[PDB]
Amino acid sequence: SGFRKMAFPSGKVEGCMVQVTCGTTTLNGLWLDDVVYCPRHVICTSEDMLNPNYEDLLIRKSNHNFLVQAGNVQLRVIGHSMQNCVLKLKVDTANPKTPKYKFVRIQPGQTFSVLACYNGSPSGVYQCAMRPNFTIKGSFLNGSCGSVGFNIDYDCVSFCYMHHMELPTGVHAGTDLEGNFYGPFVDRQTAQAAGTDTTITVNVLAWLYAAVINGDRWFLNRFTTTLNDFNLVAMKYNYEPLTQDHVDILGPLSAQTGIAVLDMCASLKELLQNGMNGRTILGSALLEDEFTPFDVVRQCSGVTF
Amino acid sequence: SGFRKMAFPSGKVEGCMVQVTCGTTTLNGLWLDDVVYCPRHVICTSEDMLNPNYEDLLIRKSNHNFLVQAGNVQLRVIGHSMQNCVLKLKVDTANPKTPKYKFVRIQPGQTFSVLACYNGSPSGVYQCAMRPNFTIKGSFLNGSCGSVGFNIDYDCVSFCYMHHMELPTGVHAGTDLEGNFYGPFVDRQTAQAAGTDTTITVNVLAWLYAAVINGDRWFLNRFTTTLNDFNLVAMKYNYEPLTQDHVDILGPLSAQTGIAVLDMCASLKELLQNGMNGRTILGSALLEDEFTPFDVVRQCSGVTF
Ligand SMILES: *C(=N)[C@@H]1C[C@H]2C[C@H](NC2=O)C(=O)NCC(C)(C)[C@H](NC(=O)OCc2ccccc2)C(=O)N2C[C@H]3[C@@H]([C@H]2C(=O)N1)C3(C)C
Ligand SMILES: *C(=N)[C@@H]1C[C@H]2C[C@H](NC2=O)C(=O)NCC(C)(C)[C@H](NC(=O)OCc2ccccc2)C(=O)N2C[C@H]3[C@@H]([C@H]2C(=O)N1)C3(C)C
Repeated sequence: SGFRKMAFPSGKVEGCMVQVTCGTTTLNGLWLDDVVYCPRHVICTSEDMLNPNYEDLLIRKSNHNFLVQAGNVQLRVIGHSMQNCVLKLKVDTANPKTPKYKFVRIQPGQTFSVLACYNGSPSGVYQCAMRPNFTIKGSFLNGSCGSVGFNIDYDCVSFCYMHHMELPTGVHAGTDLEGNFYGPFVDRQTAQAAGTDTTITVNVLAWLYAAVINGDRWFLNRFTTTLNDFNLVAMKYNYEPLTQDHVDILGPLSAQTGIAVLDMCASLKELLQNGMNGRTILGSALLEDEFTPFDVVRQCSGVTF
Repeated sequence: SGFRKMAFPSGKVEGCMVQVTCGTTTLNGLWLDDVVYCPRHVICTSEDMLNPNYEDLLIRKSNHNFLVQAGNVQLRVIGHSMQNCVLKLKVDTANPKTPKYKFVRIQPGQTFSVLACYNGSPSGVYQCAMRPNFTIKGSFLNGSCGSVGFNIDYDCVSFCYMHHMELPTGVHAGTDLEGNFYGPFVDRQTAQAAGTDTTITVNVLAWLYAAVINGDRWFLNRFTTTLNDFNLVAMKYNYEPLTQDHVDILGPLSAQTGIAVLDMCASLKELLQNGMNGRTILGSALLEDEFTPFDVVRQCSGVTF
């Protein structure tokens, strides 16, 4: 037993990380087959970043201006192109460590692992959620851009995130691997602000199911509710509305525990209205919303890759 | 910015994981050079585990009784021996993926990454502390034993933990890689209990320094204290006594922030006596003690491997 915020094993992604330098700017790239994907702001001077014209800036860049290094060894760049907010650098060598992979654009409320990198070298791994407001709560410094987020389904790596920037509240914005931002963010150093940080209601319920599976049971009550009744409470606390689709996704955890989703909603309602009275659930003194139903089942059943 | 519970990249360890079966029992092993290390209770029937005589049980086991599988391929066992609570299986092939490695017995209050495995296959990665009471708060199911804990110093993997068992409170006990338990635990299914779960005081202070570095500053106060004065408060709250050695280890974080360790102790004292008044620090509503000073510096400076 026990329940931890748990990342995917990072080895398959570590083998894809490279360093990309253009002029004096160095960040990370992802090497898959004969392509290196990296944030297009590698071509910018610090000054360019205030108001960049990326197409105009790219005119001045040739293949040889892109220095790509895989550990200690230089890759030869034989082509380049911009797709949305990412550059694709064609190199003369297919990455021999390329795993089975897909590009996916994840939905808000889904989780993924981040392999934080600097100079093409991995620093660490942690789990994040795509928040309803299309930000993530990461850990990123100067040089981290091009660090990616991913999921693994047995042998297949689904890349869903590439790191580009930080907003106030120290939250993080970036793109899918087609270079399209999550949310309304742009890759320019100008005032941008995150919207309301809504709580992922279905994830809080999944985590309450994890707590029950682990014998943390004190918050189970004698009450039930309805979707509409619960949602009137959700709304006051900036929780996402719960739908029948959410109830259906919680079906495995409801079946394993014998607790109806609406009974668990009645427990959640009491926790939102009364707080936790200085008690903990799975060692937390707040309600956790960065575990998906699938994360709880994966962790509680010991699914491997 | 941002501050996350962050594991080491797991790739170097993933390449060392194998499956070990003896009779009907399957667990994980660690393959380094031509040796596979695994928990000795692989040789036990469920019934044996109530009161095992490991030397007597091992008489009945030969090299061929140890089925070792590295992904899909069988390793040939050419020798076996018991060292404390681990078996060492000599195989006819040196692991071609062996990293630069050391075995270290960590001190209580130090952190490490766990690569949770089942059937020799990685499930996930998370960060743990060796708690003062010589347990860890992990996430382990049936089949997880032989999962290891480690640190990386640039290219060198320091293995410090091998998973053996679960105690009440759903906490975890195991050995160093010489097969010596942390704490007084034995590898027998008989009533054993964890001692008092003391808080790692130096780690809480390190995390308060991380919060300041991140602009979470509300808890800084107008007060200072002394070691002896602070420690009279520590003791009531089951905090480890703070020593000058702890103060010296916090020197980098004190110097970076300009906040004297004793001033931060005065802030900690107010938080212990008054609580957090429903406020958060780095998104937590409790004081976090599983980041070491070195973890905070590593994360806040972007150290790579
Ligand atoms: C990638 N290597 C880098 C990522 C990190 C820099 C650091 N945290 C990161 O995630 C950080 O301090 N980032 C904040 C700054 C100001 C540097 C901007 N953010 C930004 O401009 O957001 C809009 C804003 C502007 C002014 C005030 C408030 C909000 C930032 O992250 N970046 C500016 C520049 C690149 C990016 C960056 O440094 N990425 C791009 C957006 C092109
Ligand atoms: C390794 N494959 C396995 C690890 C896991 C089993 C699971 N969690 C684990 O970490 C679990 O439920 N473990 C608890 C049980 C009861 C199975 C024992 N713990 C134990 O005996 O602790 C002492 C105790 C006895 C009775 C009541 C209270 C405490 C346990 O973990 N194991 C029994 C047997 C191996 C180990 C195990 O299953 N490891 C060994 C200790 C030889």
